[PDB]
Amino acid sequence: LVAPQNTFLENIVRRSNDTNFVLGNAQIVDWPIVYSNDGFCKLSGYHRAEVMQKSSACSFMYGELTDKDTVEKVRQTFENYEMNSFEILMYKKNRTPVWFFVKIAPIRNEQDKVVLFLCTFSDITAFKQPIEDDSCKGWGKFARLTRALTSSRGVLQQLAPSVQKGENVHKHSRLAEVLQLGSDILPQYKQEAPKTPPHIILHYCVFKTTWDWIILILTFYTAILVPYNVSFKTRQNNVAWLVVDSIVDVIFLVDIVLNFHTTFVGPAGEVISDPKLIRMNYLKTWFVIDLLSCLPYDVINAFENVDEGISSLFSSLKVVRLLRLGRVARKLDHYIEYGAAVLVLLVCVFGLAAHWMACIWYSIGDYEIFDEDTKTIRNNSWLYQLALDIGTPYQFNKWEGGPSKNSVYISSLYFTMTSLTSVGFGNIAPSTDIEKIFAVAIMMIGSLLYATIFGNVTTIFQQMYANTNRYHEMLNSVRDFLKLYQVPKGLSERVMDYIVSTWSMSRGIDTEKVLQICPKDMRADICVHLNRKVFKEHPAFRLASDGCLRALAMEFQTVHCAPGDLIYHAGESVDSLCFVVSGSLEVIQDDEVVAILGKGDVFGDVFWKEATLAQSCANVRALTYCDLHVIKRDALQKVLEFYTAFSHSFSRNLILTYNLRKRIVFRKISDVKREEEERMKRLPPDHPVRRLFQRFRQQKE
Amino acid sequence: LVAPQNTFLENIVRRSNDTNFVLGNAQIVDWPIVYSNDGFCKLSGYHRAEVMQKSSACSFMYGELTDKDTVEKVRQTFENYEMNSFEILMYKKNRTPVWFFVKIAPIRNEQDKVVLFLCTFSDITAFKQPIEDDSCKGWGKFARLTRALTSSRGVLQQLAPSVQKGENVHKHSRLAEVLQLGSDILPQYKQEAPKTPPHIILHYCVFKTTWDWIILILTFYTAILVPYNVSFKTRQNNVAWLVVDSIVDVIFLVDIVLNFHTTFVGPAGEVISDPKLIRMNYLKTWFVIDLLSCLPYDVINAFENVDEGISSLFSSLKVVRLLRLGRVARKLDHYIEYGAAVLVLLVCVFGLAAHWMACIWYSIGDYEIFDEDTKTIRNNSWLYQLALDIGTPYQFNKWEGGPSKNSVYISSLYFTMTSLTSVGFGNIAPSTDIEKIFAVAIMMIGSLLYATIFGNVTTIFQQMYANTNRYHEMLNSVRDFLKLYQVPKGLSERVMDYIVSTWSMSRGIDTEKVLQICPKDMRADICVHLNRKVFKEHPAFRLASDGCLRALAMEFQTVHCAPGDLIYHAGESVDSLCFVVSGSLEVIQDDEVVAILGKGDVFGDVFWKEATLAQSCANVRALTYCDLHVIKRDALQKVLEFYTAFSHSFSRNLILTYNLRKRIVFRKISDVKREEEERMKRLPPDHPVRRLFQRFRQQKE
Repeated sequence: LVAPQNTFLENIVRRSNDTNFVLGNAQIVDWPIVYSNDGFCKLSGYHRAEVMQKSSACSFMYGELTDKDTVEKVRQTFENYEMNSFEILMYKKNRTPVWFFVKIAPIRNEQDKVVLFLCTFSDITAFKQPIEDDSCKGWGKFARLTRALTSSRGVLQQLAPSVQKGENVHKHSRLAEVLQLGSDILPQYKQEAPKTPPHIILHYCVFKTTWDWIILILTFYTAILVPYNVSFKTRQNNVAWLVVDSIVDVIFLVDIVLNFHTTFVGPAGEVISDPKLIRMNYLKTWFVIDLLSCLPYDVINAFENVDEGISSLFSSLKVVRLLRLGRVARKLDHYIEYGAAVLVLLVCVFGLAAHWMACIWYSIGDYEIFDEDTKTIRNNSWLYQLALDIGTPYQFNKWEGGPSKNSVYISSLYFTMTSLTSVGFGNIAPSTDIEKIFAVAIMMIGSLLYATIFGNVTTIFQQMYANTNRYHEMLNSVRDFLKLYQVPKGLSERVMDYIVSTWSMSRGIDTEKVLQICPKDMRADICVHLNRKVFKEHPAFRLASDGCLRALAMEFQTVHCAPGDLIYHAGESVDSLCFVVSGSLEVIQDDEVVAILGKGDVFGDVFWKEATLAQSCANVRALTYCDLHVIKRDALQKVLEFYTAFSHSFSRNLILTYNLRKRIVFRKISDVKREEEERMKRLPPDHPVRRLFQRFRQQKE
Repeated sequence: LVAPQNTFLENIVRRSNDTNFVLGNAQIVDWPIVYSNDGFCKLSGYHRAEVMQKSSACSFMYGELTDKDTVEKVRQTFENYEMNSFEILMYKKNRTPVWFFVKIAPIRNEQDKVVLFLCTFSDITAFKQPIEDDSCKGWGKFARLTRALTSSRGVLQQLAPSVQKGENVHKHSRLAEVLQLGSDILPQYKQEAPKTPPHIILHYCVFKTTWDWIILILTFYTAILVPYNVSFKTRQNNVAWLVVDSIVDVIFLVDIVLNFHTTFVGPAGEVISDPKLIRMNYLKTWFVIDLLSCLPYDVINAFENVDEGISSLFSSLKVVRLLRLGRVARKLDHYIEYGAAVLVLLVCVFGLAAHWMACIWYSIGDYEIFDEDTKTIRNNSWLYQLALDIGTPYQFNKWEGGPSKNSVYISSLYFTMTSLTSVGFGNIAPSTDIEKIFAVAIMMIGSLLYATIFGNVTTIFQQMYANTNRYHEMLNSVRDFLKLYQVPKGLSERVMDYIVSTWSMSRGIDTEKVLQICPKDMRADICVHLNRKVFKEHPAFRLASDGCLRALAMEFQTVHCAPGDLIYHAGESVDSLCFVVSGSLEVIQDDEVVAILGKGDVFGDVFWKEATLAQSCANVRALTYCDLHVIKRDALQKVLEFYTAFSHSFSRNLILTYNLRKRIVFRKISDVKREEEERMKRLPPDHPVRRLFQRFRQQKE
C-alpha cells in the first residue's frame, strides 16, 4: 500500500544544511539548467525563470576578472563527468565581482546512464584578497563584503573568532557538507518505495500469515486443555502435557518477540516501520500485558519452593492470548469476512463457554458434596443424586468413590450445555442454594450469547435476496405498465426480451459510475483500450496523434444490437458516423435490399464537407448480433478542427462504405415486364396537366 | 440551542407605547439619521427615504419661528451626549408651524462606547398659545390644531375633560413614557442571548446530569428492594431500612421540587423557561402524579393509628418513579443511543420482571400451603414438595417450619427465571390450579419480552456490515467490468489501486454533499480556508480584495495525484492554470526532461493576454505524491474582468514558471557526435525537392 516514490528535492534540500545547489541536464549539448535553488536565486540576485534553461557553465555570470583556465576546467570536467571543486571570482546581478567556491557532481541513473549535473556554490570573499572596482570607501567595501560572507560566517564557521588562522580548517569544514552529497546521488533519478530495517519482517508476508494461523490453532488448543486440567487436578502421569505446555508457552514468547520485530499499522499513519519507535509503542500499548500473560509459568509448579499456593492460577491467566487474537481479528476475520466470518467466532466462544461452565459446575459440586470431617453425606447434592442413579453408591467403614472422573466431566459438560441452549432436560437438578444461583448466572449469559447468532444469521439474507428483489420490482412495474397500456404481443416481448437480456448482462455493473469514479487520464486509457479494435484495424487512425486518439476515445460510444433492430429509419436526420466491428448489417431502399454491411464497414455522411444535416434516404436493419461504434457529428467536427493537421489526412484517407445522403435509382424486372406488356396492349384536353409538365421541366431546368 | 440575538427595534417599539422615535449615529460628524419610526414619518409627513441620512438636528424641519437658543442647546447637548428634553415650534411638510416636545437620549455600547442618538417627539399644539400664519378662520385653525393633537388627547390624557388645569400633570404623564426608555438603552447595541430567572436552574448543566444519574441509581435500588420486603413481610430489625427509605423518598421530593424549579422543553417551543407558566404546566401535566407517587408514605407504617390495613400498598405505588425515568429516557438514552442504549433498558426490565414474578410465585405458594384451621396439609403444594425434597419435613403436636425464607426466596426467583427463558427444568411443578394459571401469565409475558431482544440485537448488524457491503458490491462490479474488457495488468492495477486508495481516504465523506448543504457565505469561508495556503504564500494574492478572494475560492479545485500521473499530455488543449503546494513535478519535451517543478510553482499560459486556446507542447508527469490547485480559464477571466482593478496588479505581478504554449529547441550530444562523424565520412536532378525548399523558404519569409 505504497507507491514507487521520488524524494530527490526533499532529500537534497535536507542534506544541503542551508547551502545552495543548481541542476542541469547531462545529455543535452551545453547542458541547460533544469533547476535552481532559492538560496542560489537570492545569492545571485537572478530569478529562477531568467536562470532557467541557461547554460550550466554560468557564462552569463562571468566578468572581466574570470579565468579562461577555470572556464576550460569546468568545460572539460563537464565533458568528462567527474567530481571536482573550484574557486573563482564571479559577478552578481549588480555586477559586483565576488569570490565563489564551486563543486560539481553529475548524477547517474538507475539504468546506469547519467542524466543530471549538480552544482554547489559558496562565498569566500571575506577571506580572499580584497577587490573593488568602484566603492564609496575601501573599508566600507570590506565591511560590505564581510556582511555578504554571512553564509560562511554562520554555523559553518561560528567558532572562528575564538581561533586564529582558521582557514586551515574552514575549507575542510565547508567541503564536508558538499562531500556528503554522494549519498544524495544514490537513488539515481529512480522513483521507488523506501526501505525498511532487517530483522523486522513485513507483517503481510504469507509465511507470517501461516504463522498467525498456527498461533491461532495453538491458543485454541490451549484454551481447550487448560480448564480441564485445572478443574480436575489430575495427576501428572505423562510428561507430554508439561512438554507441550512449555513448548507452546515458549513459542508464544517467540511470537511476542516477533511482534517486537515486525511491522505494525497505526491509525495516524498508513505504515509504521521504524524500529526505534515501533518496539516502544508495542511495549507501552500491549507488550507489558503480553509478558504478563505468556510466560511458561508452569515451571514453578514443576519445581519446588516455599511458595505454598502462590503460582496455581497461571493457566487461565495465560489462556487470555485469545485477546492477542482478538486484536489480530480486525485483519484476520477479513479472510472469511466474505462468508460471515463471525460464525466461526461464535462457534468458538460457544465451545469455550460450554467447557468453562462445565468445570464451574464440577467445582461447585465437588466443593459441596462432603461436609468435611462432620461426615454429613449431604444427599441433597446433585453429585450424590447422580451417583445413586448410576449405581455404585457410596459406602464407609473409609469411603467408596462411586462415579468416575470421566463420566463426571461429561456430566458437567452436558448440564452446562443443556442450560446453554435452554432445552433443560431436567434429570440433573440444581438442588442447593449455590448450584442454583450458578444456574442464574449461566442461563442469563446463555440467553445473551443466544441472541447474537440469530442476528448474525439474519445478516446474510439481505445478500441472498435483495438483488433478486430489485430485479423483481422493476420487472413487476414493467409488467403493470406494459399491460396497462395495451402493447401488442410483438412489441411487448421485444421490450421484455431487451429488459431481461440487458439485465442479465449487466446486473450490478454500473459502467457509467465506474467511469465517473475513474480519474480523467485513466478514463482516457480505458476508452482507448475499449476502442483499440477500430483504432488498430481502420487505416484512417494509423496516423493519429495520442491526444486526438484520447479525445476520440472519450467521444466514442459502442452499441450492441439484436437482429431486426433498425438503426436509421428512412427520413431521419443523419447526425452520426458509425463502424461495424461484429455481426452484419443490411440496407433497405424502397423496400428493396441495396447494400449489405460487414466487419470493419463504416457508413454515414461527410459532415466536415457538407456541414448541413440531411434526412436518411434508406433503412438499415440488423440480421446478426452486432457490435457498433458511433460518433456524433458535432464532437467529431470539434476534435477535427482542433487537430487540423490530422484533419487533412483523415479526410483524404477515410472512405465510407455507403453514404446516407445519396440514393440509387433502379427498376424491377416484374415492373419492366408489366410496362412492356402494357405497351403491347396499347391529349388536347390535357392542357392543365401539360402546364404542370412544363412547370416541372422549368423547375428541373 | 440559541443564538446571540438582538431585539432593539422590537423592544423599543413595545416600550414606546404608541409614541415615536428617531435614531442617528453618534461618532459621525453632524450625526446623520440612521432610522425613523413610522409614527414620526406620518407625523412629519416626510418619507423614511427622504429623512434618511439627514442631520439629527432636524434643521430641514426648521422655520422662521424657530429659536437659535434651542438650536444651540440641541447642538451642545449632542456634542456633550447628555439626556435632555425640549419644547419648540417646528414645521410639517405642508409648512404648517406646530409645537413639539422633544427628548434626546444617546445610547452607550457594550464596549463602553457610545454609538447611537435617540429622539422622541410629541405635539402640544392644543395646549400652547394659538398660532396661525394663514388660515380660513381662527376657530377653524384652532379646531384643526386640536384634531392634530390627538396623540396627546388619546390614552395619555383621556381623563383631561373630567378635570381642570390638567397641564400640571399632563407634562409629567407624557414625560414618564419617555423616561422609561432608560431600560431600553440597557443592552448597549449588544446582540446577546436573553436571560432566565434564578432559582430555576438550566436542565442541561453537568451537575444536573449527574443528579439525573443519581436519581436513576436510587430508583433502580428502590425497585430492587421494595418487592422483596413487601413480599416477605420481614421484621423491621435494623432501622437502616427505614432510614434509607425516608431519605430516598425525601430526595425524590427534592427532585420533584427541582423539576418545579428547572427548565423544561416543549414541543411547541424550543426552550421554555418562564417560572409563571413552567410550574403550572409541570403541575397540570405530571406533577400531581409525582406527588401522588413520591412521598415517604412509610411514615404511616412507622406510626400507629386506627387506619387498620390502609397504608400497606405504598411501596409498589412509589416504585413507579421509573416512569419519571421513562419520561427522561427520551434524552437520557441518547448518551448511550450510540451503543444501542435499549440494551441496558432491556436488562433492567428483565431483572425487574424476574424479581416481581419471584415474589408473586412466593405469594401464591404462601397463600395456598395451609388450609387454615382445617389443618389440611395440602401435600400437593409446590412448597410442601420442595420442603420434603430438601428435608426437614413439617411436624405437629404445634407446627414445624421446614424450609428457610432465604432458600425459599431464591426458589421463587429461580422458578420465575426458568419460566422467563423457557429452559423449564421441571423439578418444581405448578401442581395447583392457580399456580398453574400464573404459569400461563408468566410464560406469555416472558415470550413477548423475549422477542424484543432479538430485534434489538439484530438492529446493529446493519451498521456492522452494510458499509462493507457497499464497498464489496462496487469492488465486485469493478472486477467483473475490468476483466470482461480485458485490461492488461498494468492499467488494471492502476485502476484498482486508485479505487482502493480513494475509497480508503473517503469512505463515508460526501464532500460535495457537505458543500451543497452548507450555505453560500459559509461555503465561501470554507473554500477560503482550504485555499489559504496559496492565498497567503503566493505574492500575487497579497493585494486581493475579500470579494475577489471569495469568488476565486469558489472557483478553485484541488487535485491530489500519485507518481507517474500525466497531467497535460502533448498536443492537448491548455485551458487551466495550476499551482503546486506539495510534492514535485517534471516536464518531458521530445522524450527529454526540460523542466522540474517544485513547491509553490505555477505553470500554464497567459489566457488574459492571448485569449486563444493552444495545444500543449510537452508532457508533465508526477514523481511524488503531490497536491495541486487548478483554475479554469473562463471563470478566471470572468472574475478578472469583473475585478479590473485587481486585474492590472495581478497581471503585472504574476509570473509563470513554465508556459505550455512556448517550447524550447535543443540538440543531443550523441546526435551532434553522429552528425560530426557522418560529415567526416562524407543535386541537379533534385529540382522538385529544391522547389519544396524554395516553397518552405517563402512560407518562412
